[PDB]
Amino acid sequence: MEVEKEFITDEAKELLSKDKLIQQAYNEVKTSICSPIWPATSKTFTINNTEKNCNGVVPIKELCYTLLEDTYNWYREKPLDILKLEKKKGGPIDVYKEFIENSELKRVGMEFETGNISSAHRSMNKLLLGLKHGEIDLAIILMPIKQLAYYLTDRVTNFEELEPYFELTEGQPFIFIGFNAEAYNSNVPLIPKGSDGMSKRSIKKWKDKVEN
Amino acid sequence: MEVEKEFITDEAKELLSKDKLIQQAYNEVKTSICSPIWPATSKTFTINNTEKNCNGVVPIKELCYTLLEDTYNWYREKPLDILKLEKKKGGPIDVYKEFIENSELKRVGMEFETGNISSAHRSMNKLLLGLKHGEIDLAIILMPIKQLAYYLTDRVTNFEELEPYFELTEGQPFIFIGFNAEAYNSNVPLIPKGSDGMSKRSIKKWKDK
DNA sequence: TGGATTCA
DNA sequence: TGAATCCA
Repeated sequence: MEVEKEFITDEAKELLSKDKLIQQAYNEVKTSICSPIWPATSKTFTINNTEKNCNGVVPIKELCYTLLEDTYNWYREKPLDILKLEKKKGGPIDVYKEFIENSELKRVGMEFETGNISSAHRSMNKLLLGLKHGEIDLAIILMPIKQLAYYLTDRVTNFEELEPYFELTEGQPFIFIGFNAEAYNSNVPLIPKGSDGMSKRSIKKWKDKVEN
Repeated sequence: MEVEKEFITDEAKELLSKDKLIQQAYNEVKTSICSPIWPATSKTFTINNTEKNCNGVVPIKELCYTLLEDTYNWYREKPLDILKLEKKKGGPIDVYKEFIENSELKRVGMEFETGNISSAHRSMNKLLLGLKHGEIDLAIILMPIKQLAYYLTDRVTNFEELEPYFELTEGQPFIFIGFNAEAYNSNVPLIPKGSDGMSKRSIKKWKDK
């Protein structure tokens, strides 16, 4: 996969240049979203473009999150965590990385949007409140760009659709990343739809192919 | 209907105290959300409380917007307006009031939330972007409070659910209003569910002016 | 399109 | 409470 669009607030540009551990976290997110390949035996990501909305997107999110957790030591909130935390402000931020950059504890929060545009507004606001409350020091949102979203689940959020609203994050360190497949064609399998599309074992096998 | 909860940003408080026409627009919204009665023969609003999620809420919004346009001259975006005004912003602000004052044109925009909490976040951000772009000078959001929402459509946005996020509006003139029924009991019919569980005719009859 | 409803 | 289907 490739990162074809990206927006970084001035505050995040500043933070990234002066904070090595925050920059490292950002680089790990970039590596995790660019790592996906398809088919699993390929070295690039080709999306099946047979017809509109023919592929699922959650499996890609699952792969991205597992890579961050298993390979880069990020923490992904588990169902048991979500159950005990979400009572007042909704579920917690999907995944994050934490580190003591001595004198203080810092955290980078990230969310991969696989829902509709309204859910993306909620995700951006969840991250913004986290920044305002000092719970995270940098927020990152990942989304497929429009060209790719055309072949993903109906009504899924795409980079360009949330873009008019990126300015609501000015003043805070926020980064939006838009990804795309390296190729489009009908000679590859469809990414399974439903959240159950790929089991917890298929994701592991795929991750294994991605890493070696 | 009654207003039981309300949050007004410091900037909105300031604006309301110094701008009479903006204060008037705000008073019209409050009057319009307090106007609803139920059943149509009562002077009060009693919501049927016999079963969780048993009533619709869209009809209340329909009534509220109609009162603002009809009685107070607000403008509510029509299907044809929405059809031509959408690119990457996601549809115009539901209703607004415009007026000339002190060498500048001012507008107040409002949205009544009848969708799920994610849609309320989108609505708040729509309004915030309008404020930031200078297209409106005051934003207002109406929502039923949690007690009432229990008896309205499953998953509808309620005041307390969005409240933790009101602070994302500080620095901008924004107002959030939480409304409630005056009474709860079984001796009233259910409010129909859906964009038209209650016809345009019925809403016309269901006035209270 | 959005609103609603029901199944997973 | 997200996903997919269906109609006011």
